[PDB]
Amino acid sequence: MATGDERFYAEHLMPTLQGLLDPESAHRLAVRFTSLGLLPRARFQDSDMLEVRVLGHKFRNPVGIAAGFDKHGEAVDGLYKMGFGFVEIGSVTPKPQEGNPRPRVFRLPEDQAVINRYGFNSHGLSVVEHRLRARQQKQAKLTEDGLPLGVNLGKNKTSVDAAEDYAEGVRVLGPLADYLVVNVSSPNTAGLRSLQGKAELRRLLTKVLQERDGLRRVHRPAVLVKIAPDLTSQDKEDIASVVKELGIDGLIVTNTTVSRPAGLQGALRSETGGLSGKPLRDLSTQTIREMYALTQGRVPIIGVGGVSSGQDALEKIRAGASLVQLYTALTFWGPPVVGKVKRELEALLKEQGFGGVTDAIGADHRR
Ligand SMILES: Cc1cc2nc3c(=O)[nH]c(=O)nc-3n(C[C@H](O)[C@H](O)[C@H](O)COP(=O)(O)O)c2cc1C
Ligand SMILES: CC(C)=CCC/C(C)=C/CC/C(C)=C/Cc1c(O)c2ccccc2oc1=O
Ligand SMILES: O=C(O)c1cc(=O)[nH]c(=O)[nH]1
Repeated sequence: MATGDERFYAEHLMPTLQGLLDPESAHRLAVRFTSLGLLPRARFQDSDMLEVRVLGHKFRNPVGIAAGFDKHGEAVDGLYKMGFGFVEIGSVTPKPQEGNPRPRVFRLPEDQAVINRYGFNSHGLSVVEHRLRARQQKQAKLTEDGLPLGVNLGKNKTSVDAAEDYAEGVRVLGPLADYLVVNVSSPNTAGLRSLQGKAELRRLLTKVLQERDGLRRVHRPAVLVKIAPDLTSQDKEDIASVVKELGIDGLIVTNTTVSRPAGLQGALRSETGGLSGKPLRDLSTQTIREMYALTQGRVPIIGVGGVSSGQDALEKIRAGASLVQLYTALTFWGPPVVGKVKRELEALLKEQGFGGVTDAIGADHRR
């Protein structure tokens, strides 16, 4: 019966509507429909096995919506209604900006992948601040109930001082967030990924952390850094070193890839931008695995990239992720994928002898 509307969405509704609508229009409609609560509430009730305690919070389940789906904080409540254990909004830039010219998003259905080059289209900090303020106390209760909120920060295209952009984000949205993400891994703003370099990252994160530490206790979020899947071994070593040196609270692993893996079939494979979905999956999992080992398992990781099944989620958890996110799978399978991942993950945890998600975190490293 759950499998179910899964089949209807996956085999008929989503393919048909994707046939009618370009991906950007489709995404806007999805955000709209989700924000209005037009989707029926998720039948799957989260078992205690799926609960995770990390980043100073309880997470009712470990499956979140990745940044980029709700860039401007318009659909947070509808996303919880869809069954996500946590919601991340953004990336948000300090000033509003339009992003790159169209077209800028492409489906690769034969690869179960997407390529995007949005370039941080953002309503800006002020608009998002007011949107989150309008439901701040509702979010306080949701968080207390095991449904935390993350806010992902970006920087403006024309900004001279990257660190000041991130600092402003901490000041404006830090007080409304359970965790903040310093997104230094978008492939679609020139020079951004260079902020992952050791010296630049250290300077940037020192400032971010100083700003965060200046917030009142009740409004003091955890700070995570979101990294690329395309880093050298040296880059990864350096990130791990800075993270430990500064006491960064966690990592989001990974953003989209600028690589184009051998075997892509989609007609649009050579479009510029970040690739997401299935071709990113194991590249992301391996990056999680490496970051977990480099941080001695002491630094919480949110694993993201190509998750569309319980198996995909559990592989990332066993590689070292405390939580996972998805986006691209939602675009192909629709809302039922959320319950699907959770049900399959629970079943696999039981089959592999885990008491719950927490027991599985980093399990591959202890074999
Ligand atoms: C259309 C689109 C827009 C995105 N926008 C953002 C963003 O603004 N900030 C960010 O940190 N990641 C962004 N991402 C990356 C996702 O958060 C995620 O890291 C990546 O897509 C891998 O997950 P997936 O394979 O489940 O989509 C975006 C991805 C897509 C497909
Ligand atoms: C939240 C969700 C996936 C569906 C909500 C309800 C609804 C009526 C969706 C209708 C149409 C549709 C084409 C959604 C898929 C979709 C994309 O194809 C898409 C492609 C690239 C990047 C982001 C995208 O966002 C989407 O939601
Ligand atoms: O806005 C975008 O282009 C974007 C940002 C980001 O962090 N990742 C991505 O794939 N796209």
